[PDB]
Amino acid sequence: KLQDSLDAGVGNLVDADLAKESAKLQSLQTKQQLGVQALSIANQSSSSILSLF
Amino acid sequence: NALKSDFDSLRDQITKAASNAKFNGVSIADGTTTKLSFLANSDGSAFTVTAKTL
Repeated sequence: KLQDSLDAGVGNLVDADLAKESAKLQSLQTKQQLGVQALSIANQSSSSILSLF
Repeated sequence: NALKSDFDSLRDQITKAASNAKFNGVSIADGTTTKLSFLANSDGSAFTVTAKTL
């Protein structure tokens, strides 16, 4: 029983809560796609003034 | 006499059981402390557990 308590305690210290990680994963993948889109938007700034010449 | 001998052996086993009731060096039942205090909130206020000596 003591060995089981020590092993369960190690699990309490280090184990991930995977149900929480699934939500973090979905939101981070959306955030990464939005960041790529935002970088594409920022990349376009130089071409705006080409029309002035 | 046989009953008395069995009784004394079981009595010594109680001492062994109580002394081994430790989780990573701390015990709530071995008599070595009056209480353990665990964190209750982020300010460090305690969650007291009174020791119960076995």
